[PDB]
Amino acid sequence: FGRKVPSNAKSQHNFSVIPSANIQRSVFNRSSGYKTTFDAGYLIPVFLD
Amino acid sequence: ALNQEFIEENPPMKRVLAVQDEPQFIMDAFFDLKCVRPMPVYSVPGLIDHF
Repeated sequence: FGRKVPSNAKSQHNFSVIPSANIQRSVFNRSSGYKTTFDAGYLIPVFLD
Repeated sequence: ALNQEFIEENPPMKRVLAVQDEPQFIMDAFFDLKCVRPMPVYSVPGLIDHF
């Protein structure tokens, strides 16, 4: 008997894959000061980012 | 006569085939191209000044 031929389904799938985004990451220092007055026993939110 | 009707390929398939009035060959064909092309593999819209 004959041998089956391939399907194109894999190459069609590959054409549909979007490229990854190029992000442009960088490193920097984000130093900040904070000054306050508070009393004991409370949870004080001193840092927020 | 030595003419168009004589030299054109015309085998008598209608007599060697058991089923009458169906096409002689059924074919499945697959074409695997490796292409190098002057285009990107996927094009993202953008880049107005460019190219």
